[PDB]
Amino acid sequence: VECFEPSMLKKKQLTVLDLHPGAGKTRRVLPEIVREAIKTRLRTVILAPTRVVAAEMEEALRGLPVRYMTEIVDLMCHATFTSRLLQPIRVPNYNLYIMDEAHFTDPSSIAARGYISTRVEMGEAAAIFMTATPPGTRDAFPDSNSPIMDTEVEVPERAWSSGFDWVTDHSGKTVWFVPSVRNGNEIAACLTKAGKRVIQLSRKTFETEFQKTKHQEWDFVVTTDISEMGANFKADRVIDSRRCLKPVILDGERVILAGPMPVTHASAAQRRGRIGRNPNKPGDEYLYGGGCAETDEDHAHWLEARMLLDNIYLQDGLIASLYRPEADKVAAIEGEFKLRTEQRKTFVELMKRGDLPVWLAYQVASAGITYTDRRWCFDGTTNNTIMEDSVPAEVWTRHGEKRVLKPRWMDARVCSDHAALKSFKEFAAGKR
Ligand SMILES: [K+]
Ligand SMILES: [K+]
Repeated sequence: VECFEPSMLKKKQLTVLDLHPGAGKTRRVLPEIVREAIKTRLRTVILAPTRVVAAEMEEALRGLPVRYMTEIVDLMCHATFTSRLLQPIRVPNYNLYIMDEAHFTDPSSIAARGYISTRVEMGEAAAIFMTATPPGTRDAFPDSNSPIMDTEVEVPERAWSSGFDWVTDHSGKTVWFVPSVRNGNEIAACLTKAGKRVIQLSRKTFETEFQKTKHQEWDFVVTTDISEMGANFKADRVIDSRRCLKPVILDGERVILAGPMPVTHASAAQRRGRIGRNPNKPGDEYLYGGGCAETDEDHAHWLEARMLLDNIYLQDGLIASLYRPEADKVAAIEGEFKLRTEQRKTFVELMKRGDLPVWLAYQVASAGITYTDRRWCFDGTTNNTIMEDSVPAEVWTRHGEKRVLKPRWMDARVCSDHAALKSFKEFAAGKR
C-alpha cells in the first residue's frame, strides 16, 4: 500500500507502506500516523535508521509530545531499540511500532523487525514498516518524483587516465557510490587531479563533510553506502558500481570481508534514489556498473540478527522469529544462540561497551570469557595474526608486556580500516 489510513493502527495489523524515494515518508506520512496515534492514546515507538534521520523526524514532528532518546511517543534508532531489548531496561510493550527505512539490513534492524512482527502475530501490537523497497521485493528501479534515465556502463573502480571521458565531461553534479573509503580515496584523487571539486563522505566524516555540499561548488561526492539514507543532494547524476564488501562467515570459524560483490536490489534502489527527486529538474541519470544479486544469504548480518533475537525475551519460552519475508535468509536451529543469564550479560557488554561485532561477541561470551578478560585477543592460531602496514600488529597489554595481536576468533571487521584496528588494539589492551 502507498497510503496511510487509521485502520492500520489496530492490533494484529502489520502494514508495509511502499513509499518510493522522495515521496515525503518523513515530512508528510509520519506526522499523520503520529497524530492519529497520539489522538487515540496508543503507546508508540518510532524507529529511525540513523541519528541523522532521527533529527529530521524531530523537525517534522515539532510540537507533538514525542520523547527522543539514545510523552507517549518515543523515538529512537533501530540499534538503540534492539540494544534496550537486550539490556535489563524494561522496554514498554508498545501498542504501535513505526519503523522508518524498514529495508535496512543492519543486524539490529533485522532483529527489530523479527521482534516487532512476532508481537503483531501474538496480537499485542500493530506495526507500520515504511520503505521504498519492501523486504522480499526485488525492483532496483522504483518510482521517482521525476523520470530517471538508467544506463548500464563500465564504471571505473580504480584511478584511470584514458577512457571514461563521460565521467569528466559531465558539467552537472554527481554522487558516486564506492565500496570503501580506500577505493573512494583513489577515485577522488583521480578526479581532483582531473580538475574537479570532490568531497568524500563516509560514516566517520559525514556530519562535518556533508555540510560542504550545501554551499561549495562541488562536482562530485564520493561516498560509501552511508549516503544511502539520511542524505539529500542537489545532484543530477549518480554513478553506482553496484558493489559492496560484505562480512561472511567462513566455515563457522571466522568472518572475512568478501567482495566487492553485487549489492541488493534495495541498496541499488536507494542509491539511484538520491536523484530524480526534483520535478523542476528532469533529466537526472543513474549510471550503473553491473547487476544486483538477491543471493545475500552469505551476509553475516542475517545470522547475527538471529543471535540477537534469541537473547531477547517476549514470553516465557517463546523465541521470536524473523520477519517472514526474511526468515529464509538464515540456516539456524531455533533458540540455538540463546545464552544463559551471565553469558548473555557478557554478550551484551561486548557489543555495547566493547563495540565488537555481534558474531565475535557471541564467540567470546559463549566460551565463558568475562568482559574484561582479554587473553583471548593474543592466543589464537598463527593465521589469526592481525597486521598493521603488512606486519604483525602489537599491543602493550594491561601488565606492560608487548604482545602480537592474534585473537582466538578472527573477525575482519575489527581491523578492516585504521580506525577499526586502532579501536580493537585499545580493546586488546584493556582500555575499554
Ligand atoms: K529489556
Ligand atoms: K516474526
